[PDB]
Amino acid sequence: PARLLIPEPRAGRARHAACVLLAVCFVVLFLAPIIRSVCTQLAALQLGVLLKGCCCLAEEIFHLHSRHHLWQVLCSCFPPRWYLALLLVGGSAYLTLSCLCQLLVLALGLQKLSAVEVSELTESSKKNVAHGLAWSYYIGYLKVVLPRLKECMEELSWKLHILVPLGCDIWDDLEKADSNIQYLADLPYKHSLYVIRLRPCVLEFASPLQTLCAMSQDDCAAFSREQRLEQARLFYRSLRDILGSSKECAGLYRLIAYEEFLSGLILWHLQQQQREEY
Amino acid sequence: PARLLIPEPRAGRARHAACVLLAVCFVVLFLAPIIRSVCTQLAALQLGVLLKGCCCLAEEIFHLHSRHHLWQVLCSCFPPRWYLALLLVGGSAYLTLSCLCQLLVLALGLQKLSAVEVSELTESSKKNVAHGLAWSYYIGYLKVVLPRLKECMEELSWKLHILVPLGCDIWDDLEKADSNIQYLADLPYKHSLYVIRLRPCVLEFASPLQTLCAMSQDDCAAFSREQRLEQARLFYRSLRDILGSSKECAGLYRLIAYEEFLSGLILWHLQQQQREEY
Repeated sequence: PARLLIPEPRAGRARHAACVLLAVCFVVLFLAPIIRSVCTQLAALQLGVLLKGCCCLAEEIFHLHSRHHLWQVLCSCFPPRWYLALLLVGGSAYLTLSCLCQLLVLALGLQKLSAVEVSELTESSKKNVAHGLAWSYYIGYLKVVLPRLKECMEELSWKLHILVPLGCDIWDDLEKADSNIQYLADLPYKHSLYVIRLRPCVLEFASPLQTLCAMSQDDCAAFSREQRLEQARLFYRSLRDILGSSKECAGLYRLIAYEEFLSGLILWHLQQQQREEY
Repeated sequence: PARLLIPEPRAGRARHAACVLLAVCFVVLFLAPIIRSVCTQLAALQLGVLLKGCCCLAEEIFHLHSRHHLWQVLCSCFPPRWYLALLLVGGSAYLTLSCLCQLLVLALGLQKLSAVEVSELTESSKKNVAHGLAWSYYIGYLKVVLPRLKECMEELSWKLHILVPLGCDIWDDLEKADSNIQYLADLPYKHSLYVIRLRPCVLEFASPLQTLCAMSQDDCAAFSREQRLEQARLFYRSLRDILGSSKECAGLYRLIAYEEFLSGLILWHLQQQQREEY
């Protein structure tokens, strides 16, 4: 037949190989004050973690109220091995040239990550659902529906509106959630023309958030609600970045993102589109 | 209304902040042989890249014929700044304790990546389409179709077969690509009972590979065919890992993966399932 050739997960034998190499070099060099030199060199390498944490703090200043709400900044900047660095610094002291060396290392950009590390981080994390969901929602639905919609609009004689809720409940129907929404008609693939008490609109939810609604409440695999929020924000970011560079879909859509009535937001978007027409 | 609070891409100001800190410490310490000490310390830090490359080679031994086909191993193990390390080693020499120190660093596992670096690698790469595609194909299609299929099979009086082609062409119809396939009937969401010259089967393609067929030939955004192959392999891996832990779908399916007649593979899978029934 044809035998399948798929890659497998990493067994993790580089760590044991480094351990064996360490034991061999340790026995060869073994065959009393040198451990002081070893520990001082070790603190000299570990001080770069502290300088990297300072630089990470300097970048993560701007996103306190938007991404970290103060403890979440300091918890996320340096790695959680916090008790190692200052302890080894105190063991070495009781130099500044080493700090200058670490700055020269980190500023130039010679710590390129290798291909195996990048591939390991790709195959490791399963929490990258947003990019695949955005590309599936763009290709499978939007690129076919969107060019025909202006033709359907001329046959009925605006642009499509996509709801992006960053919450959880999607099954709230638009006539059921919002009171002022009244259904009008279809366009021959559901397309529900609505009127809000008093403007007409073409409104639809974004489907794959229900996917994110199903990865949480079913709980056959592990997932959390803060992860749902982060993935929904990343999905909106990816769909915005794709459709901003959309070739044929330049003026057929307008994304509407919100969190938690509801119809006044739609009125503000319609008023902003009307003013943008002027 | 409600102002949106979405994160933005990183401006990249930590590098300039490290540069300013370097210039300040450089001016303060400035106010002739010390640069030899600096360069020797720099080679002492850069030797860990060489040891890390040796460990990466030791792990990437096992995947030559399966992932790298010999130059692709050595190109992928160490970072592409190869001319830096040996040159600085030669500039420092013309010690082994530093090698022992680097081994003690890399074996214990104190180089934890921070949260900001992990988030930067998540938001950076757009080539993680496989996990989102697999979860969309599992939730949106399989979890609803698969429990009703045995009821439809009893109403017609086996299990569903999913084709996973790792090639490119999906539009080859099963009566058109394979000659021995004959259509029989449906099951009231297309479900085409087939007979291969001479066994019956329930066969269907996997849909979202056409998504990967559309991200390549349209070419509105950049994508390559080797990336199509790697993403298809990752998609098959993710779908296999999900459906192996599928709760209700434990005996309703069998994935079939291949590359490039075609019907003999289906005969071998049916014969293996028949022998597994015995």
